[PDB]
Amino acid sequence: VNQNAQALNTLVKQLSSNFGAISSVLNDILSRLDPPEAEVQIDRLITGR
Amino acid sequence: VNQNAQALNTLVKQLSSNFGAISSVLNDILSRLDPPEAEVQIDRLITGR
Amino acid sequence: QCVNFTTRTQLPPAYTNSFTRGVYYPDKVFRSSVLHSTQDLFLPFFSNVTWFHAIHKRFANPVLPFNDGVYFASTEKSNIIRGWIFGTTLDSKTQSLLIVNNATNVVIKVCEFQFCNDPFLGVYYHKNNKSWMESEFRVYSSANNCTFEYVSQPFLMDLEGKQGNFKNLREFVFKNIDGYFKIYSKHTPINLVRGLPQGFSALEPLVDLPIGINITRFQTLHISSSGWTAGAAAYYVGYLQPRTFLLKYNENGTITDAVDCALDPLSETKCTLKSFTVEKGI
Amino acid sequence: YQTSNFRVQPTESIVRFPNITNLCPFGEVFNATRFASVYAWNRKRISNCVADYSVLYNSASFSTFKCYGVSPTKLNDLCFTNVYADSFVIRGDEVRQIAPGQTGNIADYNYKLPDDFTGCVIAWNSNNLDSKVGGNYNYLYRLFRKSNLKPFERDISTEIYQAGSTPCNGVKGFNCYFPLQSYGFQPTYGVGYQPYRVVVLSFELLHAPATVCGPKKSTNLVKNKCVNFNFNGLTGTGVLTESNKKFLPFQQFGRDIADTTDAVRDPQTLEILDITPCSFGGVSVITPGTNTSNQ
Amino acid sequence: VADYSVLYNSASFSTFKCYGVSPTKLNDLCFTNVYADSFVIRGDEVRQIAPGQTGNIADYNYKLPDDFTGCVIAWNSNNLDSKVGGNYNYLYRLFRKSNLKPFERDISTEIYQAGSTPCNGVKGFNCYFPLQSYGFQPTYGVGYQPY
Amino acid sequence: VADYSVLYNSASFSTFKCYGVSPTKLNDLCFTNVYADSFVIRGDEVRQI
Repeated sequence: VNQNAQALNTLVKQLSSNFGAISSVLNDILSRLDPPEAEVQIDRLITGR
Repeated sequence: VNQNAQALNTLVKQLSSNFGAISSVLNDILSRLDPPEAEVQIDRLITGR
Repeated sequence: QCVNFTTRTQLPPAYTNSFTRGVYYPDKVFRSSVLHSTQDLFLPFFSNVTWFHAIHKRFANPVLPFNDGVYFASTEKSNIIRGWIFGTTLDSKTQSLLIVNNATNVVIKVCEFQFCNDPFLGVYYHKNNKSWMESEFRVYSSANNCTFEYVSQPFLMDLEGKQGNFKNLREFVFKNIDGYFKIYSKHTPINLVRGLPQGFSALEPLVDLPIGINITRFQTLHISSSGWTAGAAAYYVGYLQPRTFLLKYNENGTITDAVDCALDPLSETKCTLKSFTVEKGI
Repeated sequence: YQTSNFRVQPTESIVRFPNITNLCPFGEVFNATRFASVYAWNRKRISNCVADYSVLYNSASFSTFKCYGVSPTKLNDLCFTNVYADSFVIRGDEVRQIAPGQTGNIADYNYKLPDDFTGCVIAWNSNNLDSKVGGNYNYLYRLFRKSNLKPFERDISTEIYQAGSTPCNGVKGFNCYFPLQSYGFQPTYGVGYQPYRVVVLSFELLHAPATVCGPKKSTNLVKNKCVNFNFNGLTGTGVLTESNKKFLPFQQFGRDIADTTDAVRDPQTLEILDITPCSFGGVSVITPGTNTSNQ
Repeated sequence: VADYSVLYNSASFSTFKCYGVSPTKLNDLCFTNVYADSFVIRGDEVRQIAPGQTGNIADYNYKLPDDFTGCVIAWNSNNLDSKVGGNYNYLYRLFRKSNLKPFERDISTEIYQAGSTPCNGVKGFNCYFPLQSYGFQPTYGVGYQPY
Repeated sequence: VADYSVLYNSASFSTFKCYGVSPTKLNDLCFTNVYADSFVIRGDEVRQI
């Protein structure tokens, strides 16, 4: 049970890491840059997640 | 038998995915861009496959 | 001419049922005996479309938005509908797109059109050697300041009157993606008394027009002053929405079945497993 | 032990396209007397794969070359459907505003290139031709508009509309202004105010047939072997056989479940050829121990 | 709740190059403080300005932050601030030991290290004077015009 | 191999002027060939070069 809890906790906590982007929240990146410069950073989030 | 059949159908769908590139079929990419500009789309295809 | 009909009444946008309508070839790739799931601007199955008709002292020709995409379906014996009026302001103020199919070719002109209050044409003294040829053109007296002109290829359409069951069906899909006009067309014979026939069919593309003008509204012209009337005709107006269909291609490449993913919860399972047979389960 | 993968290499190369009807006007439109404004741009649809290989000004003949993908010299083996020549005149500092999906004054308010644009952006210095004494008021530009324009959308309206946040109800007045403006081109100042006629070529890749390819035409067909074929711009290696595949008259080629080339049609005559890759497989080596025998 | 009663922002000046959303659409967005900034660069340094990008003025003098959604308002000062023989009033650092991060500035005009060997302040010891001045000539092109 | 330290860092000459490259960047930079053009001119003709 502790190993399952630690696995789920790691799985959620990994969402806060930036993975090479400016920030971890997708709404701040989609709310600032235009879509053509934006596809490289979302693709970096996609490959990492 | 269904899991083995379903596994090969997974490979066919992966062959059809674009993986963030211009087109999922490689022959239009090798036949269009020169090798230095083409290497950007090819590294995406190799790591994804 | 200036005043309208005393019996003219605007009907409300009544709704009817549309079953298998709205399935077309989404792209130009040919495929055989596979199941492809695509995303494009579509007409949802089992949706509500406007219900209009004409019978033997009511004429309704309103203005509707072209915004989210449209679907036109006309069931007519003598092919009353020649074409449509496209544009933002739909008048001489701004540019307006006019497409006309005269049963020879498809005439496309963008000009400044002086608008007559009652557009129509006429055929007089048909008693001997009918032939249904065009006689007088009363819609527009003059045209100028033309920014675009196009003439399409010669086509085949039968304007001759017939007897018996409905001999013609015209199915057209009109949409604009990033300034690219995508026109889809289907013509098939049916056996029908009243209503819509039970069946399934797919629509083929017609022309690709790189015009690129913003069109927020559209109009319909009817061609068959108080003594003149409009004949019996029917047309349907659908609304396109960006949905996802699962298409079933047969051995000949035609679309023999279509499953809308978000339509029903059984079809949600059909779209998750990518098959037309869903094994039992949650 | 598994070592290498045996593969049959293609012996020959078959590139098959019909006879040349006519040739595209690339330099005839370059010699035109005058172009339209930035918002009024003239478009000419002239199809097929190959325009003209004899006269090519694409190499260091003009003022400014900003290209994407490949240059016109490398376009001879690539077959495309539509060719749209767009003509408009800009100034020197607005060359930087032409690029797919990027903003700007002329990008947002006049014309922005779509993300599907594969062509080259061609500019030429008109100061020895289009320039006039005291400024050229013939060309126009729309500096202000009520809303942003999507890629490939044209607004030719020259009338007086809302400029700022307060509508003035048509005719000029009530602290509004006339949206359209004109260029001030003067021959004696620097590059930023120098006119550049911009001709851009927008490409769309579809399945429609091209009737003209290269100086060579027939290259007689050889079937039942793996060869390098280029048909409508698709280069691959496979066996050309006849099949029962039924294609619609306007559909040139099909694809399989792997989203790869399945069957193609002859652009020259009426035929349907199925592409089946030539047989290959692995090589297994049955050998004893090194201390026993080398067989 | 920036003052909407008095608005001079509509076509009162020479030219408007805007990005993102207009001041008219800022009513649907919520900001705390709004600073109106004013500065002068040359014509050649206009093209080096791009959102979150590199350049000669970007990694050396000042780089604009990634958060700017507003309009860039400009007026033509070439007939006022520019002078014959160069304008020595404004100063700039053309060279710096390292590239700047986004939204970072160094305004110091004093004498510092030029090359790879520090000369310890005041000019000498086979170093050169880091600071440079504008060479603005009214008879040349757009690149030398103040904006 | 040419030693530019006694030619520059020693400050034994009257003056020097550089074009396109800093005098301190020549230690980590260099090109394929180096030439030396020797000629005698007057003082008023130094600015003409």
